Amino acid sequence: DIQMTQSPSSLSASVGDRVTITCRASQSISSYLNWYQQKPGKAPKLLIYAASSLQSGVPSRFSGSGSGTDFTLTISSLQPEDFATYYCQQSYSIPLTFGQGTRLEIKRTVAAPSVFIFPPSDEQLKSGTASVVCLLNNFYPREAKVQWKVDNALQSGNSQESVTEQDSKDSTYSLSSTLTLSKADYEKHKVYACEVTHQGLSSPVTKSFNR
Amino acid sequence: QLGNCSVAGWILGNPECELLISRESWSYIVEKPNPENGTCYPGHFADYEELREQLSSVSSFERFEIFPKESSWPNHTTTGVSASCSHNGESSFYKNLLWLTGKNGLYPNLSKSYANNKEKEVLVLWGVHHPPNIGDQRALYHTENAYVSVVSSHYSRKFTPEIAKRPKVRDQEGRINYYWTLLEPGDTIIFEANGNLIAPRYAFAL
Amino acid sequence: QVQLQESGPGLVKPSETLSLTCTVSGGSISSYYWSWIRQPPGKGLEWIGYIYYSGSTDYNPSLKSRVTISVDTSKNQFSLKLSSVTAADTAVYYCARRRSDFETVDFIYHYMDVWGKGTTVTVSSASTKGPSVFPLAPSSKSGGTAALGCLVKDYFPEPVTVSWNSGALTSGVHTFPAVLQSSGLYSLSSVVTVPSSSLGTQTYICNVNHKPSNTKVDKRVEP
Ligand SMILES: *[C@@H]1O[C@H](CO)[C@@H](O)[C@H](O)[C@H]1NC(C)=O
Ligand SMILES: *[C@@H]1O[C@H](CO)[C@@H](O)[C@H](O)[C@H]1NC(C)=O
Ligand SMILES: *[C@H]1O[C@H](CO)[C@@H](O)[C@H](O)[C@H]1NC(C)=O
Repeated sequence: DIQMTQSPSSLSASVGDRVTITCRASQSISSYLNWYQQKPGKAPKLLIYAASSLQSGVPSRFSGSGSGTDFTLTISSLQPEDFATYYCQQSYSIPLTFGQGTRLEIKRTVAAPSVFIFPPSDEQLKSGTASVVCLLNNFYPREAKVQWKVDNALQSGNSQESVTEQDSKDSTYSLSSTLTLSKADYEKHKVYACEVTHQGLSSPVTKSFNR
Repeated sequence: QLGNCSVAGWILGNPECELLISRESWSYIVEKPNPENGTCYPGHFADYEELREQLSSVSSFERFEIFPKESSWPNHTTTGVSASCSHNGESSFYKNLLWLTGKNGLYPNLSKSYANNKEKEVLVLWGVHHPPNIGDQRALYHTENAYVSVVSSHYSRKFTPEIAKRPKVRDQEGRINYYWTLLEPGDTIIFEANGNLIAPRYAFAL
Repeated sequence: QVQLQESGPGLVKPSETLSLTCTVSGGSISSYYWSWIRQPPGKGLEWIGYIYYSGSTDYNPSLKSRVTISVDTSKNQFSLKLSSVTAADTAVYYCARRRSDFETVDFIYHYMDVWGKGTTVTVSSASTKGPSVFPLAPSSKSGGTAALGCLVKDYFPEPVTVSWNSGALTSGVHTFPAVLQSSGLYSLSSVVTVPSSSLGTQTYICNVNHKPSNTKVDKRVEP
């Protein structure tokens, strides 16, 4: 019966900063609220129970406060490991509801990506498909443009990109762009290039190979 | 002389009831018309008037520890206190009772017995906790189905404590019901439980 | 000391029943609530229900009809069953311990302190298929840094786990989130940046594991 609402939905703060996020209950719940920290690919981890009680094993820089309907999770000095989604949860009554979550992103200095290109493999080509992969490594911020060009023509609709979650240590991003062609169409051409534009790069960077 | 305390408060062990020089003598007690300090934790004292009358006229009295905290209850947690029985801005409890709860995530079936060997009859009091919700019942005694069994040769109760959310009195929706008996010499009283028993700590030989 | 592990199939056909088991180690089922939580991809947490060690259940009203949580004290386990599953039931499923605690009996609160690792369940009418793994070979590269990798392609369902050199190599490894291809099959790339000098003083092998197909293949990556 109790709906939980978190705020904000997402936020970016720098290392050392004091970050406060809020949880709100639709009706009073008193001190029956828990806080969880979820890092990518890991299960949720209990931070604070009973609104203000720090769980053992959790850094003291985490603090919970509030009672009734309005609550706050506070990180006194933000660390890069603290990159995660943060959830509130009521323990007041069934059916035990969670908040929608707050995404904490770490803000850091601009870092240009390192660009690599990987031609398809003979092993893969033998099967009759060609993946050309472009790697952008350890960059900030997240925004990056990756344009494929085959034989000086610019490509469209045949590349799909994936991005990593923010690094727990250096707060960086890494992205892959993968150009997928049939063996036939792949050999029909020769020059394959990956052009990358990013805030950290003064001029776009191109990596290429011929075959 | 009970000051601001009632017979209930004085004989149960209300912390605000600091009548401790005891005595063996008055015939009459004393009370205010409307005493402020009695049952600090809300509930029902069984046979109150009958106790007040039988407690009028005491020739010889002493308060002794029938079940000592440190030795009697090894398998259970004895620290239970409430902000309803508060002593100096600090949650406490009845001085002559003990709030047994779980230790190490268990409540083991207990069985305690006192043989009267005092030549005189000893007044024994206890309680039964009635939690407001099944959650508190589970949290405290680690079972949903509790029994409290107080048996002597003139008294025999088989309690089956039930969950009930009652109106908030002294900030509490739960209740502890208070019971007593007089144990004659030679007789032995046996307490058995798996939860909800507010055990006796100090009794009274009169 | 106490740890939980979810076990059960990753793929379940529509209308059929999802059955997950949680195993308790370092402790016993005695006196705690045992619960199931799930999380659809990119979609926050939904409580399913719990079971108390004595058998008592409490479920989420939105699932009450389809869910059965049971406990087995005989084997330190408790199970989840979810009947008539649909694509909306595709999620990462967690088992967790909900324990009661208090500092004074006047205030009694609960929280979920012990969590399993999560098990990924996909509801599809598609067959499992093991991935094909291909090397991402380095070349005239870069300073003194070299990027090499493995292309894990055309598998179903999620997930695959990839390690480098049996787990000895961890630093500088990036395994990208899988991408769902038009074919209905997943593909991901795993890369690692190593010193360029190492390309000859070290061997690099990606270890790819896809449990739903019992596939465990390696690929050597050479210049
Ligand atoms: C504690 O429980 C054990 C269980 O075997 C029992 O033998 C023992 O008498 C109990 N201790 C008491 C009576 O306090
Ligand atoms: C005893 O009564 C006094 C005043 O009537 C009250 O302030 C106090 O709270 C009572 N004792 C307890 C349980 O605190
Ligand atoms: C008890 O007596 C009155 C209530 O009749 C109360 O106002 C006073 O503060 C109390 N005094 C003692 C003895 O604590």
